[PDB]
Amino acid sequence: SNVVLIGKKPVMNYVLAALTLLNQGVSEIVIKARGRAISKAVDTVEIVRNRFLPDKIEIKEIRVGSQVVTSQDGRQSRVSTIEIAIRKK
Amino acid sequence: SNVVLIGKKPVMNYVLAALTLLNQGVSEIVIKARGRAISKAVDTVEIVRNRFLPDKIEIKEIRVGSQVVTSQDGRQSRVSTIEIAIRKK
Amino acid sequence: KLNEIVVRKTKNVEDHVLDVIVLFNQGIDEVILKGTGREISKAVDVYNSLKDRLGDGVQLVNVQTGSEVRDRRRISYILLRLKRVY
Amino acid sequence: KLNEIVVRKTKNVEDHVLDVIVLFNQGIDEVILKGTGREISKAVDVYNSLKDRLGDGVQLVNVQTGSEVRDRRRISYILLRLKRVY
Repeated sequence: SNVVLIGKKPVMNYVLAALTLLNQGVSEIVIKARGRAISKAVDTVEIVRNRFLPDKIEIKEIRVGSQVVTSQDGRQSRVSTIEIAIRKK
Repeated sequence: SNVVLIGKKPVMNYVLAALTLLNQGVSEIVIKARGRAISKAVDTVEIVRNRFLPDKIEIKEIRVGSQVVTSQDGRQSRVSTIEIAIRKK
Repeated sequence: KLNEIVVRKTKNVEDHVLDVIVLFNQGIDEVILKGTGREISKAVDVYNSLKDRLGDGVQLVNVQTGSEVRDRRRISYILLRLKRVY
Repeated sequence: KLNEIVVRKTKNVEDHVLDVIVLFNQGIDEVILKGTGREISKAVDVYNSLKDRLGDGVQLVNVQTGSEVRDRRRISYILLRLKRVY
């Protein structure tokens, strides 16, 4: 897998996960998040491209979306989504 | 990590990946897909819940989404997404 | 049905979107999109395009996946029930 | 010239959405939503809520993420460029 899914942990955990994939020879990874985690997804990418790999990574694409979540009871909520694909240069 | 991301492989590869997580004791897994892979995502859940684990699976949530993809070069497209969270009943 | 729309491989997404808009223009309030097999993704695309167009003017009332059987072969399906919203 | 709305902690998502509708109704036909730090998700939520209210009346024409440095701290941002259509 080339995906880093952002959860509840500190941002640096995800930065490390990203750096680890890249260091293993994966040249493109995708940082994915939903809801409040979107801020941390953007932040993960920014830490990677400013502090750790400045001038060695670029953003290939940003996917901004929304989902309708339907549970077993039939009730719904809406949740924002982001996915950021980054690649070595 | 509890996620099975659907790609271009035969549907059974994803069925087996899902079965593996479930057999390892993972409570809930999420089958995810984008674009044309959405059909195989649904199909994967259907095969798990009918062929391999009849009477044993419930669908907890279906998330139906859509995202605007903006590329580094300015191209944009719109892509559908699905996520199907399943659990042992 | 007059109200179930079976999504078809040989029609593109916008073809189906326009089929639904014409029904809404005639006073139809609710439709169910059904896709089977490889048309599952298309059924979702059609819902999403109708939602991109109408926004809060349309709502996904319910979504269900399942399996049916034809000639002893199990086939997957998705159902998306759509409503207006005034 | 080009109008930027900073998405702030001190107003909820719905009130920011409605602020953008006001701008649109006064002939602004493009806005850039900006969020920084934890308000990045809030900015995306505003965009999505607007998209639900307006449907094909609004389009996300560009998105950019980046960093600023304020008081020697690097802080992430997102910019969402929305264009009113019709």
